[PDB]
Amino acid sequence: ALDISYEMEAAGRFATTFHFNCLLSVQATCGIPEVAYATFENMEYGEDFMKPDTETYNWVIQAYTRADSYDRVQDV
Amino acid sequence: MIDRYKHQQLRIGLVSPQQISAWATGEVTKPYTFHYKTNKPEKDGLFCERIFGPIRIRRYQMGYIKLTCPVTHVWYLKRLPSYIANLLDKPLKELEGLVYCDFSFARPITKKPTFLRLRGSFEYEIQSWKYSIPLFFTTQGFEIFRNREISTGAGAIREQLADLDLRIIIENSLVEWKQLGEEDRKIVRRKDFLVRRMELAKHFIRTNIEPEWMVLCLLPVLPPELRPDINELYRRVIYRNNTLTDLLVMCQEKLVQEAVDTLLDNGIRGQPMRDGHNKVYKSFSDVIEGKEGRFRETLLGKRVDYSGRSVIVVGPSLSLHRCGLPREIAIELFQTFVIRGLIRQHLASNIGVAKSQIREKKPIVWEILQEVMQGHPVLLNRAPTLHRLGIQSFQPILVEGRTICLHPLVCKGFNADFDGDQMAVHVPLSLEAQAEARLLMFSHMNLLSPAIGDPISVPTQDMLIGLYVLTSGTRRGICANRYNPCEPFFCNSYDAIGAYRQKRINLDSPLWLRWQLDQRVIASKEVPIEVHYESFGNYHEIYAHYLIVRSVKKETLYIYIRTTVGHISFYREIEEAIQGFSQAC
Amino acid sequence: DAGYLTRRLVEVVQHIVVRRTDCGTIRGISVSFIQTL
RNA sequence: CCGGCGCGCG
DNA sequence: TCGCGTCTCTCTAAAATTGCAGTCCCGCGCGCCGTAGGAC
DNA sequence: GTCCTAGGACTGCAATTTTAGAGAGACGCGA
Ligand SMILES: [Mg+2]
Repeated sequence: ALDISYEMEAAGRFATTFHFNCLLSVQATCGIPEVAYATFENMEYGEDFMKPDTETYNWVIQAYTRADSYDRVQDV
Repeated sequence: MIDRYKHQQLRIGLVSPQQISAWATGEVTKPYTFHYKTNKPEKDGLFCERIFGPIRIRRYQMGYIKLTCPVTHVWYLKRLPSYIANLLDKPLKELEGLVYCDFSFARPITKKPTFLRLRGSFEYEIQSWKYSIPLFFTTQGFEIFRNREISTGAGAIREQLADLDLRIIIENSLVEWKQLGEEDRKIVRRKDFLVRRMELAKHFIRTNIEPEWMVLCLLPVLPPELRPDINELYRRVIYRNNTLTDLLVMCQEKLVQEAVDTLLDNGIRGQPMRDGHNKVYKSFSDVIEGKEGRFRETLLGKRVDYSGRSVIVVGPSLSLHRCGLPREIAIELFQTFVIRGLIRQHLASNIGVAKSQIREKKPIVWEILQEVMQGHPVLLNRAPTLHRLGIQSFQPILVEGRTICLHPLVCKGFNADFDGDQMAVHVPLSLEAQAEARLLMFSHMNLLSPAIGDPISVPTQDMLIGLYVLTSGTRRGICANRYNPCEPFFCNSYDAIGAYRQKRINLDSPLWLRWQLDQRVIASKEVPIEVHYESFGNYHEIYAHYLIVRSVKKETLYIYIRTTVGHISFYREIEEAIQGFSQAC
Repeated sequence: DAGYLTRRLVEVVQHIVVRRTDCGTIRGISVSFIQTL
């Protein structure tokens, strides 16, 4: 999915909130909140069509609350 | 745009004795370093070939020292505030006395039953505990249950840390903090200790760190190739540990602990222990910390290959993007490229023959050096690099002598003058580095200073005086004529400069120049001094610096500029520079 | 002293890099000299 | 191919 | 027959010094001197 | 000769060093 999204953006079609949410649906279960947070930071400080929605916030929150170690109450 | 995500991390952490063994697996048991006669690594010693590897792996293979008694880590006990003291919730004095003096701790462990009313840290030895209890309880069983009600040294500390219930610590600290709050200097400091204790206990729960690792059971041994002072401290640990196991007494237990503390961190116990020369030892903390330590000297700055140095001399004939390199520096820096150039055109059989040819200074070596230096930039750098313009990239050319030729207009950025200054030269090797140097660091794209945006390569001193004298106009008024007054006319600027060349006029002699462009002469916004109106229609308007002829019959308009050869020369120089650059592209 | 001052100055902001085109902020410092604007 | 001490240059 | 300031400590709340810890431009060149101590 | 041979200067900060605040158990004098 990441390779295809990179190729699609290379072809001239930029990723929107839909593709980013699709990517986040898998990153949120990796056990490392930093991957999902990097994707969220990419979305939040980007263009209008990449802006996060409720699903994006839910994915990042789920990634943070189900972390393997360290505390994440401040991040949430 | 999807960001090219890169998730790289590094984490420090307190190590476990099992991981120390995994590093070593390999235990150093003897304090011998090398054979006095055969100069061979002593077996089981600090340089043992079996433990560390054959005489690359000797730079990375670790060992360990099996301490008979556990020794506390100095960083976590003696550094202020003490982490062990805070986690155990006891004053530092009593812990230090337990570790350094002949003090025994009452009730060190809890998860096993006891039968005695011994609490606190009794400084004096218990008279009954010396004979009565051991003699009634014999020796084997008494020693079996000995280390459960009374203990001493770092072993008691490790036992206290191992059985600590962190969640109970957090709850007790929180409830005590609430009690203190619900009730003024150390009424707050006790609160601050409580807050510090729950935050310290919280971090242990979420990590894999164990608080008992703060007291060492094994001592990792640095690889030999990293210690070809530290070796002397390692012998002492073996010197006093091997003595201790021979006994198996309290004094030798303290001696081992002091050996480890000195090895780990000296200058922390007040008086730092010295060697036989009355010189303070250097510990691992000393070699990793400080301006001369590993972080600030070996990692933040490096010495590099393909670099040179020489004295700087001025070259006014150089271009703004060029520098002069000494022949020896150039042949040293570009040695591999000269070898490739020699081999490529079949003038060298192999690498050795090419190197021999270079060493003999053959006349054909310089042709290949000159060929390969074309298009390959270099980086110059003066010593006190105060801003980014302290290192710049130039196109090297071969100059005679032993000095580096530097452009005069780039000296201000380097803060360089030609009274003894020197510079370092670096050669970018890979294609990416060469592209970076050519497209980002050359002086012709770095004409502005990043601090505020002023130009940095502005003419200074001699050039400034030359321009000032050139553009200093005519002598005027009483400085031009002795008496109250009750000049050549040139068709074009070329005629005026030609007359100047033939010594017909001076540099500052006034002249009238026919102007065939728009009025573009900077002058005071003033009306004409005199208007000479003719009855035929033509009128002449005389200004301070030009004369304009107009007519009412026609639309003609003639302009004559009163100036000197210097102003014309400055204008022509800039105009010709622009036109030549435009034509050359 | 300046060398020590420069090291501390660079250290505190060494990690600041232009990484986004627009953070999306709406706040703005109010100004009422020319070289600043 | 390791560190100290002294003297210097920019 | 107790009651009263109170003798003699008594234990801790709250500043008041006070002894460490930390740090104190960059880059070059040259020379000298180590590596000691003691029963043979 | 020697061959193995074992003492600035400034800031920061927790740590004493009191100063103090109250204060009480047993009490010698006393109502
Ligand atoms: Mg100079």
